Amino acid sequence: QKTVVVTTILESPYVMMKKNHEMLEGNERYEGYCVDLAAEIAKHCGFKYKLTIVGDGKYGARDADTKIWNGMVGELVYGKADIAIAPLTITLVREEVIDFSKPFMSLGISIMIKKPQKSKPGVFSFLDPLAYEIWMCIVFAYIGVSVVLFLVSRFSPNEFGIFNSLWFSLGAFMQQGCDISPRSLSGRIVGGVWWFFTLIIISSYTANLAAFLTVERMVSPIESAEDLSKQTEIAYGTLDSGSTKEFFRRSKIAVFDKMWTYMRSAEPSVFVRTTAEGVARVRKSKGKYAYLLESTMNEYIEQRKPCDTMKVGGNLDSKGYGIATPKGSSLGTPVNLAVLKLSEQGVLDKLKNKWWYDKGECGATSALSLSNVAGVFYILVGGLGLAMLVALIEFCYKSRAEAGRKALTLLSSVFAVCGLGLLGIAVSTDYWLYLEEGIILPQNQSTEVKMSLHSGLWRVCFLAGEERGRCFTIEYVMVNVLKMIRSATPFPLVSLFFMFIGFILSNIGHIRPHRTILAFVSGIFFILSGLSLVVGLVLYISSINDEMLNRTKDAETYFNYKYGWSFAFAAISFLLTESAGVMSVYLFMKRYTAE
Amino acid sequence: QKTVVVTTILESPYVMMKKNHEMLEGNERYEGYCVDLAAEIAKHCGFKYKLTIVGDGKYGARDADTKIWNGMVGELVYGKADIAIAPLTITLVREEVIDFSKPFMSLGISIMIKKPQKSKPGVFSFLDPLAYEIWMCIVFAYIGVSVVLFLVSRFSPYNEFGIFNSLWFSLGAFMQQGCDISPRSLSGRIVGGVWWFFTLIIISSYTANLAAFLTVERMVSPIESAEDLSKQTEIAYGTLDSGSTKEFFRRSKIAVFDKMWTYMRSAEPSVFVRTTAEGVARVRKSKGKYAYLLESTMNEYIEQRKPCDTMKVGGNLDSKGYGIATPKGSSLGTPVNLAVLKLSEQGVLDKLKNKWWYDKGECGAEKTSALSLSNVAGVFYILVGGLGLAMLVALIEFCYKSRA
Amino acid sequence: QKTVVVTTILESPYVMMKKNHEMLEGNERYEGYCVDLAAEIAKHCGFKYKLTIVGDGKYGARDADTKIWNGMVGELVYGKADIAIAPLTITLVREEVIDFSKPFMSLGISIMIKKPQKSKPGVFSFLDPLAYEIWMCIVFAYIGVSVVLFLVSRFSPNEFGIFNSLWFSLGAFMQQGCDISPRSLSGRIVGGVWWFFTLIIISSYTANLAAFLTVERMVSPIESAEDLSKQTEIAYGTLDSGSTKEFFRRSKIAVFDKMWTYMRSAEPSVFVRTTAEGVARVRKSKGKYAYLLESTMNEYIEQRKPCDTMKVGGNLDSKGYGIATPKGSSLGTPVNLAVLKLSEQGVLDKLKNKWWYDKGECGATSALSLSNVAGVFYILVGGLGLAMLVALIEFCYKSRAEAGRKALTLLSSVFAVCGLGLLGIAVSTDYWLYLEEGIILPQNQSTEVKMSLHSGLWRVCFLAGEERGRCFTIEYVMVNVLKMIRSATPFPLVSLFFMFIGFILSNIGHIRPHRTILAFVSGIFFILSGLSLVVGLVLYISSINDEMLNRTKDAETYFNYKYGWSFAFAAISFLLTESAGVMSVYLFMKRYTAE
Amino acid sequence: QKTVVVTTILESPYVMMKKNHEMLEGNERYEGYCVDLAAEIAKHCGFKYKLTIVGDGKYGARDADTKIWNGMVGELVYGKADIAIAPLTITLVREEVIDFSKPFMSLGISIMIKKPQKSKPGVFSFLDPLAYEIWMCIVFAYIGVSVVLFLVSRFSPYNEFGIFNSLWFSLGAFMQQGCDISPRSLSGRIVGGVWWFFTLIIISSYTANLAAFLTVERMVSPIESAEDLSKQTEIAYGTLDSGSTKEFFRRSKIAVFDKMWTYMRSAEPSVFVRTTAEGVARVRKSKGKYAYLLESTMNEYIEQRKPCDTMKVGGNLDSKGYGIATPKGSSLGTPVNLAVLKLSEQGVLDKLKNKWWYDKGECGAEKTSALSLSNVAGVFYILVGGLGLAMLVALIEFCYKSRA
Ligand code: NA
Repeated sequence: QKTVVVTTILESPYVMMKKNHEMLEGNERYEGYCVDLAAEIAKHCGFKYKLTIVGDGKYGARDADTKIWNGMVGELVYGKADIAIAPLTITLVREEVIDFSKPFMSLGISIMIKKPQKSKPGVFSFLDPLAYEIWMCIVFAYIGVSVVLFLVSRFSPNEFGIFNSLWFSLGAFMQQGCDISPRSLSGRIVGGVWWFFTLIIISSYTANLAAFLTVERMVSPIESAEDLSKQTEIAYGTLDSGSTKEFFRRSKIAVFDKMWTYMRSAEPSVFVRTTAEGVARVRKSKGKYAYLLESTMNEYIEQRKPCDTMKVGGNLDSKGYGIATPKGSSLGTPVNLAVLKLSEQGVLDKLKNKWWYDKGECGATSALSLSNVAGVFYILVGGLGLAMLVALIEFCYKSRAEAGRKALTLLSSVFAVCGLGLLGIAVSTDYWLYLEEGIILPQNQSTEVKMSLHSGLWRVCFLAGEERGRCFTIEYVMVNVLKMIRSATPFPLVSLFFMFIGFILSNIGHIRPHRTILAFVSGIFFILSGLSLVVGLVLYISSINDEMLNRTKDAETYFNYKYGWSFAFAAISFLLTESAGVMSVYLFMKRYTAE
Repeated sequence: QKTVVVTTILESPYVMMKKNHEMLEGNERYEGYCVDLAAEIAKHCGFKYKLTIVGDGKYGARDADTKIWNGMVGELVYGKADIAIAPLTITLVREEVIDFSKPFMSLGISIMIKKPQKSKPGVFSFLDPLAYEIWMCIVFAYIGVSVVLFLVSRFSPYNEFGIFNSLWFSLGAFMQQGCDISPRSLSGRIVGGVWWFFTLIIISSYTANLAAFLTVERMVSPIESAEDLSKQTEIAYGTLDSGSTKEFFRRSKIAVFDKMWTYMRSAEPSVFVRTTAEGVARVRKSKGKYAYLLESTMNEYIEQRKPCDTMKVGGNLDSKGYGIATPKGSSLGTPVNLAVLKLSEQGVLDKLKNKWWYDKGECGAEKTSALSLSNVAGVFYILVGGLGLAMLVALIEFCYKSRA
Repeated sequence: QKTVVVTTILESPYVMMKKNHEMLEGNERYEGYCVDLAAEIAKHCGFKYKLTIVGDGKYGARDADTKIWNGMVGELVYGKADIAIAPLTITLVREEVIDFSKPFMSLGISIMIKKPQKSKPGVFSFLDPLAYEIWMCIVFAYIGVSVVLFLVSRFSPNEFGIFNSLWFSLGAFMQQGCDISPRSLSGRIVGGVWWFFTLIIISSYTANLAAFLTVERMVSPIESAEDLSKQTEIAYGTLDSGSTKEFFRRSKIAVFDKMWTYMRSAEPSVFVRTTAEGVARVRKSKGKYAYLLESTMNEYIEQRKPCDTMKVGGNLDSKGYGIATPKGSSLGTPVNLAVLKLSEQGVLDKLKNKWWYDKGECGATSALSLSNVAGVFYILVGGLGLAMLVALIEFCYKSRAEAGRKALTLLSSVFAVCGLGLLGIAVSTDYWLYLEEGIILPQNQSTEVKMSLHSGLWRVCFLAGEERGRCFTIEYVMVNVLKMIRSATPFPLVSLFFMFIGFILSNIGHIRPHRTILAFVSGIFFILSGLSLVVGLVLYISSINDEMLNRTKDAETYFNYKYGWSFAFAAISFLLTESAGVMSVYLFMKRYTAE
Repeated sequence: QKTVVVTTILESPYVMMKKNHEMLEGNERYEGYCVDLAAEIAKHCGFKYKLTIVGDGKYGARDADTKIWNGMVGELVYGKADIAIAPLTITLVREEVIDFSKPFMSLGISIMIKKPQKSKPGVFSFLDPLAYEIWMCIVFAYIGVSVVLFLVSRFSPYNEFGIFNSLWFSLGAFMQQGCDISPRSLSGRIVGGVWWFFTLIIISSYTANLAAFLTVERMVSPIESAEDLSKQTEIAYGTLDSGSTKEFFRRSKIAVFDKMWTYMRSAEPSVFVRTTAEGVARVRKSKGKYAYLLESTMNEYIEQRKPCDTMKVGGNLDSKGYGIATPKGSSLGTPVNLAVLKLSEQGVLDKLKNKWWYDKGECGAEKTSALSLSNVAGVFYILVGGLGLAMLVALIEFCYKSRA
């Protein structure tokens, strides 16, 4: 008997060169699925085979100008090339001229998506419902409400120093019952409206955290092309010379009618060439792209070097492979028995598990975890760590009691003139709110910057985007506007009015310390500046967030906004006045009650 | 054969010039609805056509100085055209000189407004989950337990629950976590408890409704008809300044559109638009305070454009139709007339509208926005307005304390 | 000139008889849209008309066996019957043989659904998240935890009588801070685990109420047939001889492909005949049915006697009406001008508003309302009303102090022997849980009853469904089972063990009142029976709700379950023992401390 | 012409007898997939067919005593049939005597389990929103603040915060609303506060997650492959007792299905089903503890039946195919073979499967269930188990109190 000439193709893992090639000869240079399958069929049939490799590169098709065939179907029709144990898809136009055996493998068009890519929660992730503008104004709040209870209970009739009134503050905001209670009509109103502050913020934090966790459950990963059909944020993709595209056009099923419709009319080109590109467009387009393989390919890609892509769903259609006997040869019935005999003993299921899975280098809670609430354990430990430090402080302060007024004047004076400074500096030095925007250039994740600002209150000015050194002023301007100075002008200007009263009557109490009521009314007008700082900065940011929601989203266009060093200086100026507003009023108590 | 001269005019999506309009032939450079329609009419009737975009540039109207038709009607009557497969609107003065054909598309005057996007919060927008009748029935019951806890604790010991205290312990209860002036009576056992159960169910109804308020974002349009747009005065009207739309409101006598005309009669921020595409941007810029009135073919197309910014609301105010015209006496007049119906019966005219308006278009067919300081804004105002009101009454207190 | 013969049809509101007919003559017997339109056209054209009414009944069609026409199109072809001002739809098969004018009215296939039918919230609607099994076991809880604090603080070392411990109970469950606190290691554990009870129930009530209000917003009313296409709980309906059905078959639009698919293969028959039936199938099939009219009909039905149906969506297709001139008559061009002249002046828009709307007898908050939370105002008022009643009680009890032990023995003894009774009665008398089930017969809202039970614990027995008088027993049974006695047997049996100790040592304290510690340990074993009653009834219902969730829904099949008089007797037996468990222990305190 | 005798067998949805099976003709009384398939094969090839439901009633197999084919293969070979448009499965022993045709439907052995319906709660099911690592890190930090509040308040006054109290005030804090043994030190200002902020964020994470736990009901299947069904022992295997499915697991040598065969070898509650429709009810009755193994055509059909109670999970274990058979040498063998492919290329075979399995079927393609006492069940058990533990230690307390 002669040597039957097998004609496979260099496609992995079907036929690929052995690593020790250019050192071997003939049919013991190849390895793969079809090399093991050729060895199986030959034992059953009676062969003594000898593999070659397909001439041009191709599987088989009919050139519509000359009606010649090309490739494996080309070689076996035209006199050359016997039995064709190879990934040759059973179509109608091939089996008119050649004989296919029964399918040794059942493929189909399937969906490739990148691996669901877990998105590990941050340390301070619990403070995601309330934004960081809200968390910093709460710190301004329970400091400030403590100072008012420092005032209004030792103002006149008693147990509400800043030591005790921050305890009211840290007490009531964290919803636990405060031990003591005020006893004056004005003392209750502070405890009255602060207990309304906590009941809204906690009911806004819980309700928005239930808005995060519900929508996160409400989304769903792709598990079918029916699921892909509704979706428009994950774009499809097909090879554009071949049977994957050919399926969607002439299909009449209503889902594939909608799927081709999107692919036909979209931008940019989703009709990829050269499948290695299509695999790449899945990987560097995270959760935005979905390429459509043939099922025996994307099960191979999945069990291969880094396991980045994954098959989801079921076979959209059904097809097969087949050994391709020439047209009427005597190797057409014994091969057709030697496929069905291997597909029952389990050899065709063993050789798939071998090359796809076993020679593949890869692998095979509806509840909050510790990583979600992680910062509150670190605030707890970071809190208790601060507590043991202050346990040293009271032990040393009592030890000095075992074994000054001028310092109290020293604290109040210096904290005042820095509070006079850092507000007046900040309103003068134009380094408040930093607006930033631009549009996107795709495929590069661009850096469009063109526009910016560095605007304060009065001297609003611009830096890039024609670069405009002579920018604008409060004198009438001519499209963006700036509602910062438009509404929140008097709220720092009345703050300066209370604060100018503050340092002068402090100095009146300084130059002649026997004056008592002067330092008293000095302190009263310190906190009324600091309360104007609160309604200043709140109405400040609220005017910005109203300008934020006026965006009319514009998905491509991006934005950015950051606070400047002057916004920090007025935030620091809140601390300097208020913590002097306690020391000025406490200085009255040490002075006048001694008198 | 005869090479029928088909006239059209350049408006989207009826005839749009393809990007190869400098490197292709006449019948292959134009795309659109009328391009797909002229292929279907020629397929059923049977002729050869070459698209002949109008020389003047208008649809058609009489000039009552020289009595000469202009535009596409002008090419039909005088001789330079043979069919007019285009968006000619069937009117009386056009009907006297040419022959239309049994409308292939039914349009009407409609309402164009800006998209209902997410809006600005108020300074009392945290009172949105619980309605206004519940907030007042709490306060009227806050005074209710206040007068009970006084009349209980004054009549029973025969007095740590006067006007001063009984108003307070109810406030200390509903604004949560309690207060240390606990009642002491078996009535006060109840007076404590049954107000305290009223604390639980309101706050659990405030939290749960606000969670549903933030999960399913379900926005609505301000106006949804000409009726609701008639009674309002906030959102401004708008119409073209010389056309069939402005003429429609003038002579109408059903007294609803006459009300809409009496607004636009005075109307002095100049609501009338010149050159419609200006009025498209006028809706986009004027913050949903402006409502332009278009034909319902342009409203369904501009809605399907980038930037997605406008939406049609309501039913068609009137009904007018398009029509494949033919000259006053021709051989095409009857076979086209049965061809326009036969496309409509099979669903071709319903598919070609679906393709160009809805399929070949933008805007397609949950982002978990965190809360802003503008959402909870007035709570800071009530807080500082509480703290400021404390220092006033303390200054009142210090007055009569030192005086007495 | 002659008298042109108009041929309309008795269809409302187009042509219908005037109320004063059989008293008038000719063309002044009719009224409607087409009677006003005939008067309009005649003025423009030049007529002197005379209405008749269509011969057989019909509009016009071609009988496919004999090719004769029938009706209005029948009469105007065959020599009779001039101008045809009537609801004659412009189709292709009519205009081949007759001339239609331009459409005077633009109809379309539209959706009819019943009015959204507001579903007014109940008085006690706030207690819908937690079911009434949970609310009654809470009442068992804060009664019981009060009795344990009645015990464990006057057990040994002080301020926790039932007067004060219900105050702990009513205090802590309603989340407000309790004034006093226990001081003993066992006293804190009661306050410890009860403060864990409230934190789960409140967090289960708030979280489930947010499950109701979100899904209620998440549903959406029908506003398009695209919205109808996804839905499967509202079934469609079409007339079955006519153009409404004819549209869905030969349509190729993907939505109408899916809409016909459902209608073609469903059960029962949704292809209604005789439109008045189809309107009726909308009305007595509340939010389950949707019939598909032609747009000029369901805008008439909507503005008509009781306004029960409503048009939603837009026109699925587009069509028209038309005056139908014969084939080549001289009344074909002046009518074609007299329609377009009326459709510009607004007369065809005036006559629609007249007959549809003006001669129609009909009309033209994303927030909780008071009706939702209504019972808590009634609990508040009903609470304060009870308070003023007890204000009389303390005033009279102090007035008797101004101006008995045997009663305390009398309270404890009688409440014990009724507690011995009503538990022993209930476990004996088989009238516990009432199961009920059956399947549904549609179109009648059936009363299937066949099966039931009246089962207690031991004597489980059956009443209907072969009626089975000899039912079953605890001796082995042979499909439903009964896990009541399977798990919750010892929890009342250990309760009898504590309770048998209870009344005997009570009677030992009765026959010789100088015995002190006997009545003490009498009381200890009263509440341990009542605590076994708690874990009895909880594990009871929890075993039922596990059997409830084993249902595997079966949408047609219904179910019902009610508690019996024996379940109430053991619930009453909880009160009788516990409220004697306070009076027995308080009797020790009055006795031994006096000694 | 020739009146081709087409054989089939009565199984759904291949050939089902229509309700007019006593008042119609042969070719109009049967409906199904093979009925629609035999119309398509006759349309492309060209002949006349009359359906000839098999006399014996089986598919086909050798009887190795008399060597006579039975069933549909028996009618083909011996002469009583001409084509076999039916669900014959292509096997080797059938291939030697007749000629199949290039499968029109690709099936495989699959896994049949009960639907994952809503399940029973546990007696500790209220610990489901917060995971098990969070509940333990609370208790380990509950002891953490306990040892801090002692070491602060013992070292500072140089003692109302011993073992007795410092364990208590942390419990009084996290189990909400506070306790009246308030700390007194600037450390105790912190020790109060930073534990109190830990109260807020956990309970707001418990409430918000439980609200998401009840809103979106998202159930999962226990097993979702043969791999996950291999490693378990809880859910029982199941296969037919004499067929190609049982024979498949026996001779398989890939060692995963060999593990599945070693279970069914011992298997003594008799897992093997006689007459498959019994095993359909065995999955329905045995509470999702039984998993039957079917061909993937029956699993996709019985899933689309009333009562909707079973679902297929996982991929096909093997791959076998159907086939329109033809006798050993015929004139129909080649034109049918190209007709089966030509239907598949056009999408006819994909549509006819879609029609009979998925369209002409039940089970279609949020009910707001209130909580039950079984949901919050163990909280009553911790409560009474707390109250019972109180009376024990009190009895311990009374012992050494009167003794000392
Ligand atoms: Na809460």
